[PDB]
Amino acid sequence: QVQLVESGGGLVQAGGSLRLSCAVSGRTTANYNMGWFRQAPGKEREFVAGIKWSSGSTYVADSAKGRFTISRDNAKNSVYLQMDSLKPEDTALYYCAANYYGVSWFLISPSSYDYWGQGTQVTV
Amino acid sequence: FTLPPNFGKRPTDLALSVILVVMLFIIMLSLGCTMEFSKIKAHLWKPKGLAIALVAQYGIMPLTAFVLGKVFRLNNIEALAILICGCSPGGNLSNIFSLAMKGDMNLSIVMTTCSTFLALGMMPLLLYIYSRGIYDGDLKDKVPYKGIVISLVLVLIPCTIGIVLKSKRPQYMRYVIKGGMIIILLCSVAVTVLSAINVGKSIMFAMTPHLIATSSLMPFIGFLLGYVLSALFCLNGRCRRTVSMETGCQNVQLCSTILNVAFPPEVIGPLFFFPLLYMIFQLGEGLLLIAIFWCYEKF
Repeated sequence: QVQLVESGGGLVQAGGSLRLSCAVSGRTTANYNMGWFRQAPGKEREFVAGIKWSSGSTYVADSAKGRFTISRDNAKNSVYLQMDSLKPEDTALYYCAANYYGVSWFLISPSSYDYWGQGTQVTV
Repeated sequence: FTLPPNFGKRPTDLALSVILVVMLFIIMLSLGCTMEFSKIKAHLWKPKGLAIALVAQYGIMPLTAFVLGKVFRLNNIEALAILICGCSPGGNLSNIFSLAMKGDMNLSIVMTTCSTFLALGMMPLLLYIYSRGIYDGDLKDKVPYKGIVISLVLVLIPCTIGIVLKSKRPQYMRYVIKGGMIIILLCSVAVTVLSAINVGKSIMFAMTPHLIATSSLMPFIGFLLGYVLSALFCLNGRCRRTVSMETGCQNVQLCSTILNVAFPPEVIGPLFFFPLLYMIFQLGEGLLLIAIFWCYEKF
């Protein structure tokens, strides 16, 4: 029953460490993962990065190695994806999503996640 | 490491699903191989002793999964999977163990059959009640009630096949025993090799020592609790031991099939590998306890 909301407006060419912040409001329980996603025009949502809110273990998809990250803001109920300065390529609508499922591995599948914020649209 | 399973490849998934469904068919037909309506009427006179074993195995199995999950503070989804593991008929293998050592098979088979055709009754309610207890009941909106019932009825179809076959020519079970052995051996080896090759990295995610400890203890704990309860209710030694070991071993096939069909494969992932380790461990421990009993009666 957790409400999500996003905050990003970086629309610039390579050289911008774009501030992305996804304020989370709800039952911030244990053992729920939370991830970030993509919508380039005409291709479906796909995984990029995530982290367990409880333990703090993070994962990075192939395109984002050395290029993205994620930071927990657990006291203030926020998540912090600082994507490093990226080439003009990655222009896409991004989302937030989280599942209460708790597991050692990183859940990656599009359809699995439930809670969706009003993901920000940003170009590069 | 710490990588998600290299998923997306459907044909292997479909092979898994088809072998699991066909083993479900054949095992529930093997249930249908046993004639019980004659014993149904006779045992309806004093079923209270039988009903005690039934309610005991229905109650202990969920609460045991619950308490082992709590004591190892296991993460939510695999604790839920263990809950699914505890709740299953698991009768054919138990029947095999008892026939190997001793006992009147007539009871063991009828408890197995009634456990099956009452599982669809108690299964959903026990899931509903004990889901709330994980932390607050986070899975409440992910339990596939109707889908679980669908899985159950597809399982029950071979039961109908067997029971109507009793009405018709019972001669067909003369060849039934052979085929059954060959198909169970082939399906066992096939699931082992296929569930090994299909995902390799995730097996390490599925081999956590907590899983091993639970899959070992909880069936054994079921044996112990069946033993002590049947001792409590003044039942004879043979019935006590039969109901104990009937409780101790469950239906890996039903649990695995529910896990794959009811929940997304990435959700279950290598946790689907847990019931196989379960089943092989009850095989080993049941044989060991048979040997231990034959040692005990000696001396």
